[PDB]
Amino acid sequence: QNMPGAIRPAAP
Amino acid sequence: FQNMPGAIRPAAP
Amino acid sequence: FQNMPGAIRPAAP
Amino acid sequence: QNMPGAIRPAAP
Amino acid sequence: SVFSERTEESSAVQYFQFYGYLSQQQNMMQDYVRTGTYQRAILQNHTDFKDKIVLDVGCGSGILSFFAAQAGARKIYAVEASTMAQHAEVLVKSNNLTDRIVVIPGKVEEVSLPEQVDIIISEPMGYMLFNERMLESYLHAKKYLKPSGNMFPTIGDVHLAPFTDEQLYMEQFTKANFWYQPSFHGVDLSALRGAAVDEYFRQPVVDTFDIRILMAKSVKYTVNFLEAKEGDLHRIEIPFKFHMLHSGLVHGLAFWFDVAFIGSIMTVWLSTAPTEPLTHWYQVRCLFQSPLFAKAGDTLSGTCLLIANKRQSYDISIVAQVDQTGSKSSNLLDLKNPFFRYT
Amino acid sequence: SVFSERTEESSAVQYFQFYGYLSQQQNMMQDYVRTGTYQRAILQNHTDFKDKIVLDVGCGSGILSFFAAQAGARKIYAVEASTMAQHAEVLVKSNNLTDRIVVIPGKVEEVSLPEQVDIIISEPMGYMLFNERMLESYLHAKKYLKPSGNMFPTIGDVHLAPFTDEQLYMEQFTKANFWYQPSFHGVDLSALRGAAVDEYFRQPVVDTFDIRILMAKSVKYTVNFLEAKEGDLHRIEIPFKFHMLHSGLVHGLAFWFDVAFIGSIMTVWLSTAPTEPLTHWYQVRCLFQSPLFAKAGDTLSGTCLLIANKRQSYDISIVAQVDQTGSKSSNLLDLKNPFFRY
Amino acid sequence: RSVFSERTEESSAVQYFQFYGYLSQQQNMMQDYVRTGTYQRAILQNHTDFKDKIVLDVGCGSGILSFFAAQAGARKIYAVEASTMAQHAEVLVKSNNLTDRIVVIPGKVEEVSLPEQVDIIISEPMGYMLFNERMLESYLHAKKYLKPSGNMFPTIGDVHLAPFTDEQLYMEQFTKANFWYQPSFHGVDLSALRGAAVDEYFRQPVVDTFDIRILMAKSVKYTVNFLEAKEGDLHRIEIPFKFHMLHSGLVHGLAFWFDVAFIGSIMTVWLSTAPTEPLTHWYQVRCLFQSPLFAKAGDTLSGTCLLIANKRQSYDISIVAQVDQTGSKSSNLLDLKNPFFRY
Amino acid sequence: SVFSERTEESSAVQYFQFYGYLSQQQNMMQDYVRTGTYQRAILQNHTDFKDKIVLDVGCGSGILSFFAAQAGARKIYAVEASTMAQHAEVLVKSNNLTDRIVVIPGKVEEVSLPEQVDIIISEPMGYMLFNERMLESYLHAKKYLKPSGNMFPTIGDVHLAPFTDEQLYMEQFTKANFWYQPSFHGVDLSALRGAAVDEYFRQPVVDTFDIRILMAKSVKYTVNFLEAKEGDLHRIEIPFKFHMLHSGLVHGLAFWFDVAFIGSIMTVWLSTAPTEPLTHWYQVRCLFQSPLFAKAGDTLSGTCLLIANKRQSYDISIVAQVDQTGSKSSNLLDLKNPFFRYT
Ligand SMILES: *CCC[C@H]1O[C@@H](n2cnc3c(N)ncnc32)[C@H](O)[C@@H]1O
Ligand SMILES: *CCC[C@H]1O[C@@H](n2cnc3c(N)ncnc32)[C@H](O)[C@@H]1O
Ligand SMILES: *CCC[C@H]1O[C@@H](n2cnc3c(N)ncnc32)[C@H](O)[C@@H]1O
Ligand SMILES: *CCC[C@H]1O[C@@H](n2cnc3c(N)ncnc32)[C@H](O)[C@@H]1O
Repeated sequence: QNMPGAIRPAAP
Repeated sequence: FQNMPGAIRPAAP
Repeated sequence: FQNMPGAIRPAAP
Repeated sequence: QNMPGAIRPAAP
Repeated sequence: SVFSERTEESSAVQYFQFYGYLSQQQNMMQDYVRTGTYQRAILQNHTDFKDKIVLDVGCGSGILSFFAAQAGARKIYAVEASTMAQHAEVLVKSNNLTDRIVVIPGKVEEVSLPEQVDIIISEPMGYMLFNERMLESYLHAKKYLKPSGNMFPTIGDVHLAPFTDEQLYMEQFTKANFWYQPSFHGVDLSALRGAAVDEYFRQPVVDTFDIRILMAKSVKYTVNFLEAKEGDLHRIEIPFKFHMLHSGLVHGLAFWFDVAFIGSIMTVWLSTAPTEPLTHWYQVRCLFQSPLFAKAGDTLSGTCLLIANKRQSYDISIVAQVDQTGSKSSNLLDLKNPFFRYT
Repeated sequence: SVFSERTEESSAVQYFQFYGYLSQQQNMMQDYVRTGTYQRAILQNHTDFKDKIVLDVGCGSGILSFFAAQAGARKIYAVEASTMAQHAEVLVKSNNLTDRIVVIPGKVEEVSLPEQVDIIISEPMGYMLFNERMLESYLHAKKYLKPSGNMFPTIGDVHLAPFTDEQLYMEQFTKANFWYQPSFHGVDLSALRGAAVDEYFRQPVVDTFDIRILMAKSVKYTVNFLEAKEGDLHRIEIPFKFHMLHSGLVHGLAFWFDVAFIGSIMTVWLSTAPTEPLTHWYQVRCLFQSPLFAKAGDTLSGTCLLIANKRQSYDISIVAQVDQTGSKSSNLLDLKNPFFRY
Repeated sequence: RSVFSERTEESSAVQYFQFYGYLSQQQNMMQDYVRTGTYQRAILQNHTDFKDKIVLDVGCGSGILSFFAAQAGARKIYAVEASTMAQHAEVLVKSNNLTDRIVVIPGKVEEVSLPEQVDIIISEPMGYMLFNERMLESYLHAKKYLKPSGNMFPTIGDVHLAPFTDEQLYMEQFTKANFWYQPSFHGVDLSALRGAAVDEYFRQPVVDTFDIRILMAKSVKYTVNFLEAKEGDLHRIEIPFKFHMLHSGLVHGLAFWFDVAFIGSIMTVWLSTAPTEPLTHWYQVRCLFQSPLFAKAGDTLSGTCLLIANKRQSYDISIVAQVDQTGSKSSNLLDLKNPFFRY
Repeated sequence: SVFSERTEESSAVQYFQFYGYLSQQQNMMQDYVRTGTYQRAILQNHTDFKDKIVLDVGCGSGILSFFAAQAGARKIYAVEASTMAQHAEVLVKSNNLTDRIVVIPGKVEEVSLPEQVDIIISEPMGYMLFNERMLESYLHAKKYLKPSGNMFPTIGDVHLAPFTDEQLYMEQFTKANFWYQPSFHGVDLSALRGAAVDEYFRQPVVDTFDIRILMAKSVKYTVNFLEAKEGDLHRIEIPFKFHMLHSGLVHGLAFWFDVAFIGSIMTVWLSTAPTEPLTHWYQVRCLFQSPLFAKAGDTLSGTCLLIANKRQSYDISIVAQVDQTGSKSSNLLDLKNPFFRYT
């Protein structure tokens, strides 16, 4: 819900 | 997500 | 067995 | 079953 | 420097720490759409690289520089500000390419390049294209570009479309209504319910969706990387007037982007549209605070105003109105802290 | 200030940004094992609060202060450094407890209190207990504690046991083997496979597991909060000597923790052990890059060394050896950057 | 000096013919009912090719194919066998009262002296993956005894190769090699040999069967026409391939099997070891890649399989495969003489 | 050399090719009974190694040499004839032990050592102890041993005991009876049935068994490696006089072995007995051609004669009779070609 340091999303 | 920087407490189960 | 150097034909099924 | 050329048996 | 002047140091530390992980390189590299398309764009336009000087901005592990070397580049300057630069230098040596690829650790706004280049390559797209504010570093690197040099990618299109997603909208209140109880272990939490609601609505939603939730053809806002100056990205005003193709409640705007590699031989497109195979960028949706009923044939007009901030991201201000009825809504979202909803 | 001297500014910004979110308060509050166990320890030890002065360190939304208020406290100073302190103040007003709960916004190392307190309450446990370095803030707050004042929780137990989990090991190994490819889109990556293995195995694994993977009885390391000083947590050395109960591969060490609220009426335990119901702390496992083979009856000996860093976490050093064969493993792990597998 | 001994290390030949001196090994092949029943069908259903003809049986073992030729009405059958099984064949000829038609001639077909030219040569020269044993060269060598109008049974051989995906097989082998990754095996660092161990394990072709759903593209076919080929044609066998991938996923190696056809005057009979057909004691053969290649459906996987005959009555196998769309390349070298019998 | 004069070149080539495989080093190393006991024998007798000169005969990957170093040896000469010597050299370098371990590639009968040694360590045991004839090389190595030197292992015990196993015995005729049919595809095979039976009975059976099948206490034949000479192992006569503990049919003799490491501090035993954890040597059973009925208290006397051959193994001749009845049986077996029956 709060992923402050994830710059790019994790690939699907 | 291999790296969840900023997530201090894990998400509840 | 990982190596059977003398086995020329496989064992039949 | 036969072990032609296998000097030592496969370990157990 | 330009980068220091626009970036809070604490945002920058965390940003480049993220990109110091090989696992994050791996995440992007294993996006076959992303990696395969870049490779095809570069190799199929080999004349743009053969015997040319190349600048690779934010090279990470250096994959794009290796692609430029596969295409016959004479010299490739690879710039990377994270510690991944040290890993890239290891790859250059192990691949016997030290004569052709020079790794330059540091920010492109601070390093010294000894040469002007014929073409700049980069992957500066964050989610919703503009997050990370890496497009400004990409445009800033044009100070190293010869006149009539090229840019790969050459243009970026961001697409906006209204969507209906009743369940997504209602999920915000179901989560916030945790606080609407008078005795949580004997404590009345109700007074914070409104603040909880506001908090959820400030988060863009990063995930994918069925294209049947879209209710009009997207509106396109094009950034031409050959023509644009980095000042153009400090304040991005995207007007829209959607011609509604379906009737129903509009709960917000959905975002995706395309980039084109406009080469001498052909143009290659990398798309993150919901009509295309999913990429690690997914798509992004921003909710309105309240839904707007729109009949098919009505027009939904407004503006999405992206204001850059010193956290290497944007504040998103959306205002929308159904012209035929005057019904209006808006929302203000923090792109830096989205909700990753994909399952 | 003591907090400032031991913390990178950018870590603190991100740390307290995380706790400013109401959805993160909800996340911890909805852990019923956690919240319900806290409420039971306080209310069942109501004598330790009746007409007492209380300090709540890192109160978040203030839930523990409300429990202290339900148990009869005369005055509760609730200290919270994140912006959540503003929301706690709202709840104090809406619950008509302004006469008993006083929210003090700030770092416990920096704020002033009007008086000494009879008892300190807090939730300082991060995952693996020590993450966040909040235990040091908790101990620092004892400067406001009267002589023979109590602390809830009172003690904290860390348990470590060796485990076997081929699936988890090969899951992480496979991820790292991406960098073994000699021709990824024509590019040799194999020079970085060493570095990849290092990176991936620096990541502690946060999730739960079946107790059947534990290969020996846990070793316990106890932190007595009534006695410990802040400096006792800068460098934590945990020797271990496991007596192996089953033969097989030891892929690493599993960690969990219990805290005890040693009150005047009863001791209440809050456990995150894999034998107990699951909490949002889960359990933590540290992998070896190469597992150790051990036979039942062998002893696995070594030391787990936790060295605190400026990013509110610990650099973990684990050295382990099968005494009978001299087979050794050494790993360094970054507690700050785990892999949440659940 | 005989052709055989010039191409064969004596150490290899001693072991090779010792194996074939065992009655238990004759039973093993004879009990393969697909093998023995198909040979009998091919001979009896083409009886006119044998009626009153002179036959050469190359590598006759206990003589079963010679008996089949006799049942089909052959006038004289020379049965050549270099192992001590020749003496057991003589016993069976006498006990079956066929001394007047089947003449056992012990020795290597490259070294014996036959009394006359023959109308047809029969043999079982197929090793696993077809080419192991290099008996095909002895079969072709025997054509010096064949009349101009003569025939060969089998007449042609087809080798099939197709790419496969089998993560389990790949990890099973890689897990064995990883023993040599240990830095503290009883306190000894083995890791310096991890590279040599991976090479050794992936040098072994895997002899077993598999579900046809692991195949990722239609097979390529390489045909040896025994009526036309010459011994020297089999010293260096080059099989180029260009697979059109039908499924996406990881290509862990190439899978091999073979068919032979008995092209008689009455009908053609096929003996197949394909994975779509009932299992034989040849099974199928898979050559693993040390690192699998990722390919998308519609991509082309191209390369060459090169087989170099060696002095150990087998082939050194070189496989080079490339995903054309990405330039992902894999080179492997396998020792056909020393496989992993996995079944 | 002594080795070449007693070994057919073809046997030696296959023999050392088998030991050139890392997979076969790994096979022995994974036997924890075997590897652990050697390490315990050496480390628990550290005063036999501290500051001593060691010779390691047939060192393979060198693991026994690294145990000697862990024990404090000052100089270890590690001799190995297979290509595994090259890998041992890599391990000695990677473990930074080049100052203490010297790998000498070659046969111990042919290399030169620069000095005499204080102790010889080796694993010269084949199945049934004597297979491989490596004990002779170990004894030959004593030309490098100082007068007071020791040997690890110091002695070896072979144990013989009679067993009853009706199913194992009948299994031989079930298999051989394949040949007893009048029309296998039209061919009468029955004339080879007797030869097939003889072939099966010539194979020692390598597997394990329940100790309740043993019918008398074992007889022990001991080789003292400190005193024995090479020639003592060319003809090994093992007389036996079993006093039967149980009444039943004796179908053959079972074999296993123990070695003892007799150090200054303690004696450590490595046992392959059926009462002990299984090792990769298993146990070895030699059938009688005909079972012998013995009552409990009867005496079963006879001899087991092992005759070394040039294939690095032994011809086994076993003769036995029940004294009270005169019932007599014999068998001749080829130790080089056993039947692996373990599953
Ligand atoms: C999405 C691509 C991010 C990629 O580029 C690097 N990056 C980001 N900002 C940079 C500046 N200003 N200079 C150089 N590299 C820069 C990231 O570290 C990442 O590798
Ligand atoms: C696990 C919950 C921790 C809780 O405490 C707050 N916190 C952390 N560090 C703090 C200092 N030094 N002073 C006061 N509060 C502090 C976190 O914000 C969180 O709410
Ligand atoms: C697969 C069965 C082969 C079969 O043929 C015999 N053999 C092999 N090579 C031979 C040469 N050169 N001459 C005669 N016979 C030969 C094998 O012994 C086996 O029986
Ligand atoms: C059972 C393991 C035997 C081991 O010793 C090597 N070996 C065998 N015979 C040898 C001679 N004569 N000299 C040196 N080494 C010798 C085998 O190769 C194996 O490694």
